[PDB]
Amino acid sequence: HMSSLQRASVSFNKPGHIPFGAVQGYAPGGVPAYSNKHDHYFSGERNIEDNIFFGFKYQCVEFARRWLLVRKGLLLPDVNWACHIFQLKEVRDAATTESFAVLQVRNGTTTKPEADALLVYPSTDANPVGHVGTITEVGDDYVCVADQNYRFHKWESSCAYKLKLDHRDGIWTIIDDIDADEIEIPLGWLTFPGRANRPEGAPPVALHPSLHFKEPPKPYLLRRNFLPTESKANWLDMNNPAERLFVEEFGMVVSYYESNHEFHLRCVAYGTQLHAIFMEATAQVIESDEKLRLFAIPEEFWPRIRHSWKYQQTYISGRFDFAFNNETGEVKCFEYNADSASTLLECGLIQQKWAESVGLDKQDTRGSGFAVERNLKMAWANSGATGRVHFCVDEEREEQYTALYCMQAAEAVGLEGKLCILFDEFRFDDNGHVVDSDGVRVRNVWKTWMWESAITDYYAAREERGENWKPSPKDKVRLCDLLLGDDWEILYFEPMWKVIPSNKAILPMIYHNHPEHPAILKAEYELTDELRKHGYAKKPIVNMIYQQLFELKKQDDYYAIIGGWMIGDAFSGTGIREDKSVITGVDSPFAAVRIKTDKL
Ligand SMILES: [Br-]
Ligand SMILES: [Cl-]
Ligand SMILES: [Cl-]
Ligand SMILES: [Cl-]
Ligand SMILES: [Cl-]
Ligand SMILES: [Cl-]
Repeated sequence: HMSSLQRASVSFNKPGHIPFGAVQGYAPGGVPAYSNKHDHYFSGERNIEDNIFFGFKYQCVEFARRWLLVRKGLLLPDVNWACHIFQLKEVRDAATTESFAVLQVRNGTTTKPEADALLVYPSTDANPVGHVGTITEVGDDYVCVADQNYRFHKWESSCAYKLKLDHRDGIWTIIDDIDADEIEIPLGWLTFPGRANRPEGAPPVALHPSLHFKEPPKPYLLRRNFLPTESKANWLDMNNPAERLFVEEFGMVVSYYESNHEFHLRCVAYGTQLHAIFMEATAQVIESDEKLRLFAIPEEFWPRIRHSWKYQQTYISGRFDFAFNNETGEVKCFEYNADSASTLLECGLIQQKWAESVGLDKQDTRGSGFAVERNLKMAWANSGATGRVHFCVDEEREEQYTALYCMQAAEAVGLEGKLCILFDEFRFDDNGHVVDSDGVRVRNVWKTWMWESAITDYYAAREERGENWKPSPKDKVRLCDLLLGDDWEILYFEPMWKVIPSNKAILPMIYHNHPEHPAILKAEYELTDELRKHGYAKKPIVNMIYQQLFELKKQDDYYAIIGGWMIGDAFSGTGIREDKSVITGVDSPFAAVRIKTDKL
């Protein structure tokens, strides 16, 4: 049956991927494998039951640990990377806690692999953490693997996939060549000699209490002053235009913020959790007329904004503004600026190149925007944009270096980019479609231009041209033609619906829906007695909302506000702007954040 969509509606819930948390299937013994959504996802959420830390929701080591517990009654110890499992000489018995000797068997030897063994993939460029799975079965020319975070389909059988097992000249080699442009060969597998499987349908064992999870340390975000002895004089590459424009706008004992890992996890979980919460509320807003009114969206744009919502469920960037209190441990989110990507480059790149220009870069501390570029290539990869992408900005260096930084990411995943300052790149063709000067019809637009500016330019265009108007090649292309043209299937990065979560009117909605959430401040459409007592700010819609206040603590006399980035659908990094009096966007210093990693 029928569809008006000519180009297919896009989304981040891809085909051949079931949603986060859904069961893909069961390993022999009834061990559930859960979907991690897609292969770059990180929930930041621990899986814990009766004080037993199984691992991170749903990453690969988590399935191994849970599986080994259910299947052989053994507790897999803590390991930084999946690949480090292959160097393990012993695991623990869940009851006695005593050590249990494992046997490392290597791939590509005269030893045939066997079932109920932990298969381990090595560390490599495009899989730098490695991987672990479970051999469930072994045939004459294949093995079967059960795992998490490799394939995201619904399991047909009792394993995620089969893998080739080569046998030549008396040597057995498991090869993973499913995708033959990314062939992979596991180190080998661990076996557990003398420990029989538990009877299928047996209940889960209970663990010795001394094997409970240790409460992790408190999150901290500490301002520190550095003693640099190895300084680089000129550090930003002027050949990379993004770095060049940035230097052209501003200029080339020092200071920074240091977080521990736990603070970083809290941001990943809180940010990811808030993203879902904002999106949910957006659906509420979209399906309600009364609310579209409340958000000051003119009624003439309701069908188009609803189109946007149904058609394009993909997006590239958004930023939460957090405050963090070291004493109380509280993170609180003010605002989700989900439609202007301001300071992506600072957080994504400049921050790290600054650390490298002083000696702050080490093995033990990692820049808080490490994942931005990888998650930004993924964002484009799964965005749904194919073919050319026009990057449209104003005559301001900030927007250009932002655009270019994204264009790089886009181009790295095979999308053709074209940077467009103002609108003289574009012409109307014979049939009234917007085209670029190579004669290519506009398909995908990334932009800094805001939708409110577009709506305003629209109503001007109406008066200045008349309602009877229809475009022709003699007509010049305005902002509204590019964003609010007759072509509604153009993919926009940041889609029109993105104004909804950025509107403060959504704040009471997300409070009412999820008051329990520790990052959410109380917000109302009308002033309550509760708020008169706790403190409040009267914040407008273009009437107004009332939002709880939150003490903003100082360090070395600096106030700090934290920017948390959603790139595509993955929380991807933090950045801090800093001021002794008032943090005021560009005019305030960017501070670099370093995460102190888990040295066991
Ligand atoms: Br039993
Ligand atoms: Cl298409
Ligand atoms: Cl994990
Ligand atoms: Cl390795
Ligand atoms: Cl409508
Ligand atoms: Cl006020």
